[PDB]
Formats: sequence, structure tokens, C-alpha cells
Amino acid sequence: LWIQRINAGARLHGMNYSTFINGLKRANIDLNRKVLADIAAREPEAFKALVDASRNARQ
Amino acid sequence: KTYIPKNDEQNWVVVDASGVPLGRLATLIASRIRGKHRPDFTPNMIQGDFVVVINAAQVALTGKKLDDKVYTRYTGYQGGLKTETAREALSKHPERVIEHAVFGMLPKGRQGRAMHTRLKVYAGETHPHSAQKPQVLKTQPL
Amino acid sequence: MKIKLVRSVIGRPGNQVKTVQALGLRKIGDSREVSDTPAVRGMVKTVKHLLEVQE
Amino acid sequence: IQTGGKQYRVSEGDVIRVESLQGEAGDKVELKALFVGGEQTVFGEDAGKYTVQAEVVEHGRGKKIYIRKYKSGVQYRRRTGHRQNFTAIKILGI
RNA sequence: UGUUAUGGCGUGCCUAUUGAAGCAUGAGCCGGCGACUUAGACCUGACGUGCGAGCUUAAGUUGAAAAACGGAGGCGGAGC
RNA sequence: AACCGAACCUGGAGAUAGCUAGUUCUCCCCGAAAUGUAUUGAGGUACAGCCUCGGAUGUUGACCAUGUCCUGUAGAGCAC
RNA sequence: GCGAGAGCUAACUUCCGUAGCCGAGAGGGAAACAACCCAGACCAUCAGCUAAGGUCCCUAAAUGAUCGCUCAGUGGUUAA
RNA sequence: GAGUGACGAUGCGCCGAAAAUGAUCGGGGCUCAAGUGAUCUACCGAAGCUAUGGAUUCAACUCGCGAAGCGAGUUGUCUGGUAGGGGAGCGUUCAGUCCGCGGAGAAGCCAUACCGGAAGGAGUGGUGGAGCCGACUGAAGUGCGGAUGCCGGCAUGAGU
RNA sequence: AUCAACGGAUAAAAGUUACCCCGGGGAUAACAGGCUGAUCUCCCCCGAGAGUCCAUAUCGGCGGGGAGGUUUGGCACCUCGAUGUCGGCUCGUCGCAUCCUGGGGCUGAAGAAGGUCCCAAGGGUUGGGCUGUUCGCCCAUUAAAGCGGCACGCGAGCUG
Ligand SMILES: [Mg+2]
Ligand SMILES: [Mg+2]
Ligand SMILES: [Mg+2]
Ligand SMILES: [Mg+2]
Ligand SMILES: [Mg+2]
Ligand SMILES: [Mg+2]
Ligand SMILES: [Mg+2]
Repeated sequence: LWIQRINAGARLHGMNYSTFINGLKRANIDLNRKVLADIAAREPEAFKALVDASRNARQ
Repeated sequence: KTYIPKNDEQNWVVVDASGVPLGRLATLIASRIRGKHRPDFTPNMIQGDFVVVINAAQVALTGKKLDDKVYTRYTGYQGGLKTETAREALSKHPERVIEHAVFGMLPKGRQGRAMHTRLKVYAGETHPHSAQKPQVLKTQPL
Repeated sequence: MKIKLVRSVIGRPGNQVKTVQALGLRKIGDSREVSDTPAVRGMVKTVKHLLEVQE
Repeated sequence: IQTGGKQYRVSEGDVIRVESLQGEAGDKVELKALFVGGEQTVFGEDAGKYTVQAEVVEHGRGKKIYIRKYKSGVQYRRRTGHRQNFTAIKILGI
């Protein structure tokens, strides 16, 4: 359920779960994992920030 | 703990079928019908959008429309109650080709069946505008 | 010589289970520093395919 | 979470797995992994600068569960009790 | 706490068996009844206690709101 | 005397039953076998093997290396 | 599975050898599915990483990147 | 007027290719790869590994005690299981002992969201209307879903 | 001591049961199904030779590759606390490897009548004599008087 909500929002900001998570992993600093689904669902402002950070640590 | 929903929204989408490969189009509709990007993101109920298909007759099929694509639909006690039709032969029902490809990629239970109410297929372009008094937010395939 | 059990002992021949026991590895992930002696290098070659070898 | 919080909570008295600092106001400081304090959003190690402050409210046993196990035609039936121990913590930090 | 919608998951029980949801056996349901015991101065072992290089009584006898007596005999004690 | 290749009733009698069924509170620790040889034996049984508990011993057990000996399969070959 | 006999170089066949699993083994995968593949379940959690297997929708996760092949739905019924 | 004909190797494909209830690769659908050869990463994915909390087994190490040993307490380790073996206990009747309770309400019955690791145990309330709980120790006709089990009551078929 | 049934039951011992009885076994046969497919049925390959001449209009030695699952079997997996067993009748439905009828190609097709192969399962596929018969033989017709599956389809449907 958690993963489903993540890639839904990840795809809202031109990404996807696979990619997004790798970004947060590549930005070692980011280790949300648990909680991460609620941010996507309730805090869209905040979720976007984490998408933008994930995009950096990758490409 | 995890977040649940509301229902104040009922998004209506207007996908065009024109030249899109059948299954390729189908996928987009089935996902937007279930809960792809999902409002509150929950599976105990329907969060899905009301897809409206237009240009059903102008849909695309690869190497075989004449051969291979055969809609088997076997009637009452099969006392040779075995009916088959080529996809080309579905010039009678273009709306049922899209319809009975999309339902094929949907859950099949009590809820799943409830989901075929959301899909509303039409063969025309300007004439489908029947169920088009609510929202008409056009979303292209890819 | 760093050695770690990466594959399960289930479905693997007796001798290989007995070797993996001698090497003191009890779970998957279990890692240990190893001797460069011919017999201890010899144990590690018997069950090579079940272990991840660093050096 | 995995034990020991994070996040932009408020002044909430939540329940977590046992902390050892027995009795009331045993004071606990939390690492923090994200925050929305004053709408300002910041994540990992940049959030690590900041910390959360907690006060050990109580020590308790979680609602009794019963661990039941069954294997068919083997006459295998198991019945055992269970109660998970927790530490309730009042949040009141940065 | 009760109840309810929808989602996921999900092959009664026992027996017998290489293999039971099995279209193999049994059983309508509930209540009650319903299956490893007792004996012997028997044999052999674990635990235990009392005396201990020794230990012990049987039948009986006398007292019985109760136990004492009774050494006939039995076992260690030498084997081949 | 409503079921006769030897009536019915009571008893011996809880006949025998290597066969079928059934065998009831709980948690914990270990945990098999379906093999070998014999059997008027082959769906039974004796001894071993395999399990478990207690005692003794206390590295003798396991794997792997080295050293040594044993061996006629795979392949090959046509000297029998 | 591997190594043989029997058998038609048949059998979900039979009888040995040898390894592993089921028997007594739950969990993931293989649609479903004792045995195959991964992996051996002390209990709790609305945490994290991986195996075999996967990442269009049903269904978790790239409708991934690059150079090629096939146009028969081959893929997704065997030979001379 | 510019290349063209034959033996062979190989990759993927073609024909050869007919069985009985209705079809299909699980399905939808797929060549505008969701097929397929090769290389490469990123994610999913189990009761495996990991995080945190707790319990058990064996062990070595501390100690409460007149000693062994039993309790506690670390640390390590263990904990799938059929036949079977080993350990610790729960419950029922009767008994001896002690502490009690009861017509201002005993047993039994009924309801319940409480306690204990389990067998189980308590509180409160309701019924009942005269006996009974707890603790230690002793003894058993001591624990049932099965036996086409026995006795009894009541269902189904059926308003047939 | 051919106690040789050779770890040797007594010194001493054959048959029969359709009159049969009990305890069991799907540990084990007969029916059906399942797996297999030797045999069975069909189809394909090669082309010796027959066809006055010409391998292939028809035919196809010796030999080779498949398919089917209707035969006889093999095997012994569910069923022995019961899966009624041949034929008929009644009732159907389904495969096509098509008996008729429909469309074709080749012919050793002048025509008419055929032969043979391909496509095709819509409907059709007679009544008697003999035998329990399925089968088969005969009589008399027919466009034709098909071969198979469905527990050798069908007994809580009938016969016996
Ligand atoms: Mg039986
Ligand atoms: Mg009797
Ligand atoms: Mg071949
Ligand atoms: Mg009963
Ligand atoms: Mg048969
Ligand atoms: Mg018969
Ligand atoms: Mg013709």
C-alpha cells in the first residue's frame, strides 16, 4: 500500500518508485523509508522537495 | 496510523482512441480507472477516474485484425453454443472491443464489476459529447 | 581472508553441510576472518559456491 | 518507528518500544530525520542539526494477544499468551 | 463492545496413508456415560528416605479413638 | 416357532482376535524409521541399525589438508 | 537427478546404487500444484535489506538502457 | 550492360501439424515488443538476513544459603516437527490438616471489554435458596469430537 | 537328517465348497478411469518395380518418421464401511480421419459413368430375415445406407 502511494506521487512529478527511492538512497542523507508514504499523501509541498533532492543525487 | 479518504471529487477524463494500439490504450484507461496516481491512494474503494473514450472505431491493431484477433463468447449450455468473431467483424460493435479489453485488465470481484460503470466508450468524435455535461479534461496516451 | 555464508545449506550434500559447520558459519550473512593454511583454504574451496570471498 | 522517532510531530504523548529510563520525566533526545517546523522543510543530516525532546510518560504492557498455531492431521495445536512492553513518551521539542 | 460494507488472503475435522479438501473412513445436533488399570512377601531400573558391613521381618500374638511384640525365613557376605 | 451346510436359551465367556475402529488437560527440550539378517515368514515378530533420558570418559567426533598404501569402473586398446 | 539391470533407451512402471527433498517442512516462486527452485517458522512491530523468481494492466517493482534477430501471434503442440 | 550461378555451416522463422461439452500463453492483451540473443544497472520480492522489545534451552561467570542444588542476574547460544523419549505444571472428586465464608444469600446456572506463558483464574452483576471457597499433603471410577460408540432429548426430510 | 520348504513348527497329516460364514485389503485382481502406446488404427518419407512406353493417373517391395488413444495389453495410482457388469430400447449431443449431399485440383478426364486427392461437420444417414449378440452374413431399397467419443454415453430411465 505504502509503495503504491509512493510511485503514484513519484509519477506526479515525472518520476517513479524505482528511480525516486534510488535517489533518496544515493542521497545517503535521505533515509525516510518508513513515513515516506504519508508525506506523498498529506504534504505535497514537502513530497516535491524530496522528489527534487532524489533527482539530484541521481542525474 | 496510515492515511484514508474522502470522495468530494469525481474526475472525468477524455481519452482519444485514434491510432493507439489496443492493449497500449487499454492499459492507460484501466490504470486511470483503478487509481494510478490515486487521490487519497486506497484499495478498499473506488478512487478512480471516469474515463470517457472517443474514436473507438479508429483504434489500432498490429499484424492481424483479420486473423488471430477472435472474440470467443460461448452462449448457454454449449450444445455447440460456441460463438466466435474476427476483430475486423467488430464493425458492428467498436465500443465493445475497447470495453471488453479494458474490463479484461480490471479486478474481477464485487468491486471490480462496479468499476465497468466508470468506462464510457463511443465510436465518434463530436457525437460522444453525450456524457459530456460534467468535466472534459482531455488526457493523451503517450 | 574474509568469508561469508551467502547461500543456504538446505538441499546441499552432507559433506558441504559438515564443512560449513566446521567453518563456524551458522546463518546466512554470517561472516568470519580466515586462516591462510592449506586445510582452511581447502575447506573454503569445498563450499566455494556457498560463500562470498573478499581476498 | 524502528525505535526512536524523527519527523515534525507537535506536543503528542505517543507509545513506543521500552526505553529503559524508568519512571516519569526520564527525558529523551531524538535524532530527527525530517521537519516542517515553521513550514520550512529539511531532510537527512541537514535535519540532523535539529533534535526532538521527549518526556517518558509511562511503562506499560500492550493488549493481550494469543499466539495460536495449527497443523492438520499431525495433531499439532499450540496455545500461548503474549503482551508487548512499551514506553509512552510526551513530545515537547525543537 | 456489538454489527456491517469492501478489499487481501484462505482446500472442514479425524482416521488411514508414499500421498487426503478429497468424488477414501467415520459422523444429524446437544447433553451426559465412555478406554493403559489392579494384583503379587514376583523380576529388573531411576529417584527418595532409614539403618549400614550389615539390612529386614511373614504368618500370628497382645492391645486398638494406636501401635507394639513376633527372627521361622529372605537378601549382602566366594568363586569355579 | 418370521435368517438352519447343523434350532433356540443360559452358561464356559472378559474364548481367541498377528485384524479394523476408538484412546480424552497444557507448555517446554530432544527427535526417528520405513534398512540388514532370520522367520510355516512376507501388513506379524527377534536381534542389530536409527531416537531419547541418566551415569562415566572427556577430544577420541566432524569437515578439510598432507603423507602413504588399496582398487580395475569411465575412457581407451586389441597383445588373450 | 546421476549410475545400471528388467521393460519397448514405454509408464505417475519395477528393482538396486548414490545425493537431495516430501514423509515429519510452514514462508516466497513455479497460475493452480508433497517432491522442482529459493529458504528451515521462539513470540511481538502499520520498520530495513535481500534469494529464487520478477517490474504493460489484472499484480509488488524500469511501458529500463545499448547493439542485433524473428513478422510466424513464432513466442504460447513433436519428427523423418 | 553490370556482377551472377552452384555445394555446404550457422541464428531466428515456414510446411509437415487430424479427437471428441466451450474456448484461451493463467487472462486481458502484446510486434508502435509486453517475443528473443547479448551486456549493464535501479526497484520489487520470504516466517531467510537485519532493527528494536520480550521469553525460553543449554553453558560459563557472579551470588542469596549450614552444603550440594534451587532461585534470582549478566553475557553467549538455542528454540519446524510425526512415532517416540525426557522436563514443568493446570483442572476435577474424595480425604487429613489449617484458615475462613454463608439465609444482610452457599453450591450450581447465566453475562462480561479483567488477570496469568498455556492448561486456566478472579472481580462485578443477574438467577438460585443451603451449603462452601483458599493453602499444604494424600489417594483416584481424574480431563472426550470422533469409536456405523451407549442412554436421552431435540432437529432435517416437511406441513411433504 | 534330499529335517533339500536346507535357522530345521508334531514322533505322526490330502482334498473340496456354486451351501458357504467371519476379520480385513483399493497393501491386491476382474469393470471403468488414469499413466504408457508394444500391439491396434490412421497419416507422412524414400522411390525398386507394376502401369504396352512413363516411378508418382492409380498402385508403392525393402526400409524409415509421426499422430491418435476407439483394440488387446502393460502398470496397479483413487474407488473392495460397494464406482451395478454385455446387448437391446429411450433419449441425445459432440470429433472428423466425410458414407451422402456442397465447392475444388489432377486423371490412364471425349461425353456419360468413374478414379484419386484437397476444402467442408449444415442437415441427412431405410425397413426386414438369422443370432442375447455387438459385429457379420443374407433379402429388398436408397443420395447415402460413415467411422469414432461421451464410465466400451444413458438400469435413483426401462428391459434382463
Ligand atoms: Mg478401507
Ligand atoms: Mg469379546
Ligand atoms: Mg532428433
Ligand atoms: Mg459423539
Ligand atoms: Mg483396468
Ligand atoms: Mg465385471
Ligand atoms: Mg465432387
